[PDB]
Amino acid sequence: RNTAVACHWIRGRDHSELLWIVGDASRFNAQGAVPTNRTCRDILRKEDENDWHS
Amino acid sequence: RNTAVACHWIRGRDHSELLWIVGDASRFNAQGAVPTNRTCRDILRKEDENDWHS
Amino acid sequence: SPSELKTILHSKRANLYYLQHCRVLVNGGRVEYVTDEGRHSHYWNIPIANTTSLLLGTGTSITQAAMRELARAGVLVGFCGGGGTPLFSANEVDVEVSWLTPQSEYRPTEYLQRWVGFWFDEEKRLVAARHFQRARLERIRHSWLEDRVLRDAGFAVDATALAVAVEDSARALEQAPNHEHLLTEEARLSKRLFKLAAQATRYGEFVRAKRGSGGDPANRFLDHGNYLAYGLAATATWVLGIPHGLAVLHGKTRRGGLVFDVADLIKDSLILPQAFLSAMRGDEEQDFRQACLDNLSRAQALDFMIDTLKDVAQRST
Amino acid sequence: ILHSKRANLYYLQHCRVLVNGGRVEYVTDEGRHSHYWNIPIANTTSLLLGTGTSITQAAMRELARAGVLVGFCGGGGTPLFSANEVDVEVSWLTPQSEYRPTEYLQRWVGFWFDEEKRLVAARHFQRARLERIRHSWLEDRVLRDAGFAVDATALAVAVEDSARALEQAPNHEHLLTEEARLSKRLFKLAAQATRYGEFVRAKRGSGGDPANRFLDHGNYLAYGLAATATWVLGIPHGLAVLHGKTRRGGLVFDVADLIKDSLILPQAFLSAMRGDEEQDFRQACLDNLSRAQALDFMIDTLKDVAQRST
DNA sequence: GCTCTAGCAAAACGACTTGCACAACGA
DNA sequence: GTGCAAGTCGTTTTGCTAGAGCTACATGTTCACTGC
DNA sequence: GCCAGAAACCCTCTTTTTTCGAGGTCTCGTAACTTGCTGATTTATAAGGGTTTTTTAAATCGTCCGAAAAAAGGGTCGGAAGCTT
Repeated sequence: RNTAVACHWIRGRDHSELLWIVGDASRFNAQGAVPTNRTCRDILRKEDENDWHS
Repeated sequence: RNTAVACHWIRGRDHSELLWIVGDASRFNAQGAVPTNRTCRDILRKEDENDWHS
Repeated sequence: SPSELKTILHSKRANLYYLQHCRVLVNGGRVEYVTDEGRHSHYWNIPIANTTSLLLGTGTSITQAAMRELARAGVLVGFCGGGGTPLFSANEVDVEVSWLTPQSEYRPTEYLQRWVGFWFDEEKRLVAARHFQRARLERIRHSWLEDRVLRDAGFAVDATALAVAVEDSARALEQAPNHEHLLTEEARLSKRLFKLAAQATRYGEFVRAKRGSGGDPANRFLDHGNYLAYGLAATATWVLGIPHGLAVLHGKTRRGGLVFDVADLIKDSLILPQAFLSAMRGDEEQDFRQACLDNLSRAQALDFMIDTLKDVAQRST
Repeated sequence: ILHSKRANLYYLQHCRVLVNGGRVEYVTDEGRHSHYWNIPIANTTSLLLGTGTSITQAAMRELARAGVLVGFCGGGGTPLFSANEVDVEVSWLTPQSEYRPTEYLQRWVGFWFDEEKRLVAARHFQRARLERIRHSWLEDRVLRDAGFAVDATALAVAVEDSARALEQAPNHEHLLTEEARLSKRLFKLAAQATRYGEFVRAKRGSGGDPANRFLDHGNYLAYGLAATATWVLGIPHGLAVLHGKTRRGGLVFDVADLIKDSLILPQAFLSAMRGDEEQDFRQACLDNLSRAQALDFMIDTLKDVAQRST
């Protein structure tokens, strides 16, 4: 459950892509990037504004 | 003095190259690899044998 | 496991290591080599899966467990002299490299049977030698005259002179009645190649030194490159199961001659240009080795070597 | 430590091999008193680095000067990992490297392509194998004391009959099958003697019961020992006599055959019944191989067949 | 002798807490 | 309110030290069918 | 017969859930106290000057720690020198 390995393929010239991930996919995003900082503080205060547009 | 950054170039299909290193070059070998482990213990023991071939 | 490790086809592994002043050991299930660095001892990784062979130089030692792993992965280990000199040499004896071939990884049984089928009749051997040389000539032409990389790097060569030299030698090869004449042609071919290479590279006058005793950069690089060629040849002949001993051309002044016979395929088609090229740049032995291995990878030297051995065995039926 | 008196072959363990003062020296827990100091260094000697050992490039130089073959093998010396290739003695090679070229490859190839002679060699192999069964199961009572008490008259009758069959039949194809039938009967006899109950020989390691696993380990060690024998003789592994011409590593299996049923099989059943550890089994096997002079026998056999084939 | 395993301690590392400045200097 | 920086402090990673074991698990053949 | 999906089995991490342990805390039971009897024998004591042992501070020594200083290294800018044009 702790395994998190990402494999990137350089297609040559200007392009590269993500082939596969082994283990916890949540440690990477779709393009294979990794978050740089993590917090449990309540950033992104969704509670403040609501969708009742009318 | 702690800074150590290595920059690799993929000049094409199935070949890669080392462009430059910024900072402490001792953190890499010539090809830009990085040691897996290091210890101050004397593992090589070069003391034991000598070059007096006669 | 012994399987699931020899999956990279040997003709496509992309490393070949030269090590000095280090101990090759096993650590945490991995095969590593350690170097003294003053502050600490540094462990360096060795990817046995993506490795053709190891060459170990001066002040170098290896441990049994590492041999177990390397043998499993089918990697050759060779003990050699320091950076371009024979491991052993005295009077008129030379032992360039001492090879440790794996013995627990059984190898195909056909190429060996063909080879040993024809190896015991001098005429059939001579035909094999002819095939080796014709392949060498072919590689020389293709590489020197049809490679954009070498040209762009600054290896501008006289096409006409090279062509006539190739044609002249090839005809002489056909005329070759026996081994001694063949070797003399080899010698004449070789230096004419040196002459062409040098003055095409602005190096000026040059001469090939004897038994790794050269002083100028060109000779030192050539001597060092020979070992890289030896390494690739040794693995090429092993992966087909052919014992090193069964030579065809250089056998009667060398132990494990067949390695040298194979190495000639690549000695001159590559290496030789790169050596003079690096000398021009004022490069350093560390650089010359790096660039040389890059060329060997790009040209698929091992694949050409393997194909040629298959063909010549094949062709002897 | 002299692993084969016929080959001048030595096994080194728990020591470093290095060169100090221009002489190759062994750094060992016994210091000056280790028996390794009595190792003769000459073109007749051949080393087998064992478990827990390391060697310096300088040593490789001195050994090459003296012309001493080197090879790395696992515990006890059975699994041979890597070694120096040994030269071939013929009139057209002639380096002066002081390495004792060996002429057996030429003898081997001189007949390997002639099928009739190849068959004659196969017969010779099996004659040796059976006679080593009769010897270890009956003539020597060490196994009897250890607990491998088995009937003799049935075994003697079966072996006599198979020997009578060996001198007949036209081709390899029969010899293989005759051996297989003998194998089955030997398995049955061993199981009966051991009171192991019913036994079925699974292959490709699909078995789970102790007997099967111990048989696999024993065979693995036997193969390693045979590989050592061939390497000492320089014969490549592909020139099989009795296995198929397309079998990767056939020859070693041909050579390994002359001990499996003689020395491995009884020990596998004994240890399984005794409930031993795998490590105990391994140690017992190696002890049996040492007691029987197995490696020397397999060397003598290969030399005998070479000389006989002329 | 060589390597692996278990237990320890030091150091590195990243997130949290608090107090506070409130910036970015050719034409 | 947003972000910086100085100080804290819980993990987490590395290396050090004793101590103990000492592996590496089928291998009957020939040939027809299947991938790049 | 081919293909697909689902299900049974193996291993380890992460998180609650339970359990356990230390320990802390309170309250009442009770074996050994206290109070009361007599008379022969043993022990303590009122003052103060001269005299042993321990406490206490100061000094010294040693160790440890931290801070400062010095060294080392990464890098930039400008100037001078060498080479080429």
